[PDB]
Amino acid sequence: SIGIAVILVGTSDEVAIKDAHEKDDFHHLSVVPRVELVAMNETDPKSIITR
Amino acid sequence: ALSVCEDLISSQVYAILVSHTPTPVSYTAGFYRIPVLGLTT
Amino acid sequence: NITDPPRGCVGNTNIWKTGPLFKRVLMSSKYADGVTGRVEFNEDGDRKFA
Ligand SMILES: *[C@@H]1O[C@H](CO)[C@@H](O)[C@H](O)[C@H]1NC(C)=O
Ligand SMILES: *[C@@H]1O[C@H](CO)[C@@H](O)[C@H](O)[C@H]1NC(C)=O
Repeated sequence: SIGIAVILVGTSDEVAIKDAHEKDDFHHLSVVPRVELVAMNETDPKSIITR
Repeated sequence: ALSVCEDLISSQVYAILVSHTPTPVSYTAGFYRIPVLGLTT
Repeated sequence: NITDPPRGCVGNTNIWKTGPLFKRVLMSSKYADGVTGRVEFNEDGDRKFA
């Protein structure tokens, strides 16, 4: 369950990233991915680091 | 950098002083383009 | 034609228009009497004739 944190900002289709996110499931992987979904507004480096 | 924003930048700061890579400080100042002079580096 | 840098980090993307000018002043800056004596700067603004 390897974690990966996906992050977007602004107008974007989250359910599409979810779509392709579930679309790919392959035993070719020797480990299962742990899919995560995240979004944010501001570009300020500090708060970016924070989240 | 966290304490630079919260503690420092929030104070409407013209300059900062640094000693000891301390480089992150400059990263912050630079995203703010704010001149800062330390000592020891 | 002077301004002030932003207070809060959040939501502020605009660099302070005068910062570079302030820098150049720091470049031209020559202090005759310091505690350590005279202080100088190079092309990169670094202590010279130390
Ligand atoms: C992002 O911005 C929208 C509107 O611009 C706002 O409703 C939302 O609360 C913001 N996100 C956070 C985490 O505050
Ligand atoms: C910004 O500063 C310049 C330099 O002194 C001066 O022309 C004026 O204060 C401002 N610029 C304009 C076009 O008004």
